[PDB]
Amino acid sequence: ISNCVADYSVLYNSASFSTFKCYGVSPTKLNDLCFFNVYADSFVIRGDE
Amino acid sequence: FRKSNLKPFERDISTEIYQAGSTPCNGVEGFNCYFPLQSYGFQPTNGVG
Amino acid sequence: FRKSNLKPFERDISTEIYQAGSTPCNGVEGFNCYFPLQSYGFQPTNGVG
Amino acid sequence: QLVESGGGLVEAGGSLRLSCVASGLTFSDYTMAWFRQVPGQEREFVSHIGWGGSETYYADSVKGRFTISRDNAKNAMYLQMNELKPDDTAVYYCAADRGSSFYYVRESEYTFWGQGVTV
Amino acid sequence: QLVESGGGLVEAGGSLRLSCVASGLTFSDYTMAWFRQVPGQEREFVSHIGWGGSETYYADSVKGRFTISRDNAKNAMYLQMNELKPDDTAVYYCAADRGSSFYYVRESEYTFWGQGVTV
Repeated sequence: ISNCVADYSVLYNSASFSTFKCYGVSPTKLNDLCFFNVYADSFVIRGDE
Repeated sequence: FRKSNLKPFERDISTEIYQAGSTPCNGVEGFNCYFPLQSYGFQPTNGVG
Repeated sequence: FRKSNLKPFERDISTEIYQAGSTPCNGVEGFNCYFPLQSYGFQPTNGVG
Repeated sequence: QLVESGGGLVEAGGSLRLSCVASGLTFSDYTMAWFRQVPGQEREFVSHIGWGGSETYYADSVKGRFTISRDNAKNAMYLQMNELKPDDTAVYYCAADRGSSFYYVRESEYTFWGQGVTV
Repeated sequence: QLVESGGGLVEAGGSLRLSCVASGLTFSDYTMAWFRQVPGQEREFVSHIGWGGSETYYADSVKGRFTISRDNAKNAMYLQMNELKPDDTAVYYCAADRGSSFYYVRESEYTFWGQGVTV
């Protein structure tokens, strides 16, 4: 993901997520600091893993 | 799923619901609560291994 | 099945036949030779986990 | 895994200090929380602290009363009470996790859990 | 895992000594073997040694010629040749396992395998 406005509000109001965990950064202070690229890695696994 | 490694020559037939997280299950089999007795996918078309 | 642990942010789509023992397989998928791409048993009647 | 200290009978208005010590975690890249247990009812959330202590939240029924803090020099964090109402007498549970979650109120978002404080 | 030594060009009738050193095994509760590799053909079995060396077997085409031995003081065993026919020039592979098998001739019954000796 590159060359766009990185709004995270969609990930905030959406209460159907079973897990939203953040590492190294705050789950809410993401909009303040920004970088070159955003990578989205999407796949399907089982709940046990 | 099991809390501790089995002592040699010990059989455990208990089918209690496993608590993987921190919320006790009390036998509900839901989120973060699993049934340890997994079945086997045995079909003639499987590979040798 | 894989020889070595995956380096972070590395994808391995190779479907080579795994050699678990000491006899090289050369792509036969027989005894002590396995196909690493295991499928998932996804059915609606599964438990939550 | 998570050994905790503190707790006891209080004078219903004084102050108390609770601690939770990690014995097998680095404690420098982990985020903890405080949860409350009441018999006959579900598990309640009270307090939460992020890495270092620069981003902390508190419950709506406890905001403004209790203070949270952490210190890496001993692999432990300190929770201090200031009101101790005769309604908050309950069972105290110390949680921890590698990261911080948006659904930080959910109990399922804390893989690690400690022992219990005196009811 | 299994580092082995020995091998080279021979005078076609002299003697040679081969060794296989275990670097990450206790070697006191493990059983090894010797297998032979020829290009264009399958893997062949030659020699086998049990715990200590009190129960050793040899191939029907090699019986009476080569001697096997082991010693735990250095985590290695010694294979010594006495004939070295111009037909046995092949690739040497050192195997090992926790136990000894009735189907000790089968290559699949040796989970651990070493490096190769010069052809």
